[PDB]
Amino acid sequence: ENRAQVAARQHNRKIVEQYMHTRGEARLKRHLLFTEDGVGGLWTTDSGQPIAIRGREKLGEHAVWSLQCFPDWVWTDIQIFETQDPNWFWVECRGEGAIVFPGYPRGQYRNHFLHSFRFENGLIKEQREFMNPCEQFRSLGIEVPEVRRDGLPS
Amino acid sequence: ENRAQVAARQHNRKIVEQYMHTRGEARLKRHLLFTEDGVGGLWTTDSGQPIAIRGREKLGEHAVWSLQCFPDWVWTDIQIFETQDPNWFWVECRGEGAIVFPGYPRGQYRNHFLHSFRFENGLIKEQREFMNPCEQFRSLGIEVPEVRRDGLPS
Ligand SMILES: O=C(c1ccc(OCCN2CCCCC2)cc1)c1c(-c2ccc(O)cc2)sc2cc(O)ccc12
Ligand SMILES: O=C(c1ccc(OCCN2CCCCC2)cc1)c1c(-c2ccc(O)cc2)sc2cc(O)ccc12
Repeated sequence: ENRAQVAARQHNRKIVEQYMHTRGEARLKRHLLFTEDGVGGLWTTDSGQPIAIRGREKLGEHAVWSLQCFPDWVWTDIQIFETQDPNWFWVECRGEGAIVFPGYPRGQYRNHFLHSFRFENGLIKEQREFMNPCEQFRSLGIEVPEVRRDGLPS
Repeated sequence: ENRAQVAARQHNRKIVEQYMHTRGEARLKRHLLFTEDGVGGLWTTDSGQPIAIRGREKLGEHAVWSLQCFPDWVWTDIQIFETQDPNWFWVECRGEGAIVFPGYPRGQYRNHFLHSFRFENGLIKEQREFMNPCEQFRSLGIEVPEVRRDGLPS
């Protein structure tokens, strides 16, 4: 059992590293790192509900959209965390690039991210990214509300 | 080396468990889980800058404010992740409780959280919590902006 777990963790880490380093046109093939029913998405949005992209066909379509709306995106400062579950990794990183959203001015978007990767049979079954949406609001020119801090100790 | 790493990870895990289960008046003593120069705080805020509380004395003072502002806070759905670093843990969980911020109506706040715990010599050197601030805005009656999604594939 231990040999199987160690083997799974070392392979899975290679997939996480490949995912994090996928840039440019190679993003069009990143759905091949997922299971056929694999899910990937953004868990932190304005609405409070995740934007989850389900299955390889939809994952490949999102990649096409992502090459237009995040054309030069890169992950930086990547720190990969293995866990006690050989099939579950976390990654802390930053991301940055142009943001080209329909109906908004072209901007520059930078944020801090956490990613969760869960594996099944050597491929990603579930990828989730978590960030602070206020920074994406700022990149799009959307006003961010401010919590009033006068009564809070500082 | 392996003996020392295994011992560190087992002890540190117990501290993470104790931290996550601390509620009520026991919150007043939770700063004793930190190093004298330990830091804890919220890394995801409206301003984009962390709210970091530095040093055991200030951590103890924030606990007094925390018991006023979040009088019945509970962490739920706790999943603790050990990592390859025996001194670094991540936690995925939910949190809920009344929110009683100065000058806002009393609310009920629920959110999903990620926590990072870094240890030094048996105590927490750095705790950081990450969430979606839009859910805290909702709990305070603050309007959340909406990204227009008409041009995005759905
Ligand atoms: O910026 C995004 C977004 C960014 C990345 C996403 O997923 C990243 C993970 N990735 C998805 C498939 C490929 C591999 C994993 C999802 C939404 C937002 C949106 C989006 C983008 C494209 C699309 O077709 C539908 C909705 S909508 C939105 C609202 C917000 O408040 C914040 C971000 C957003
Ligand atoms: O909700 C918080 C907040 C909550 C928890 C925080 O820290 C958590 C860690 N802390 C130290 C270690 C032990 C546990 C408490 C910090 C800010 C926000 C604020 C706060 C609360 C109390 C205070 O005295 C000063 C500022 S201000 C603010 C603005 C936002 O956009 C979001 C949250 C907030």
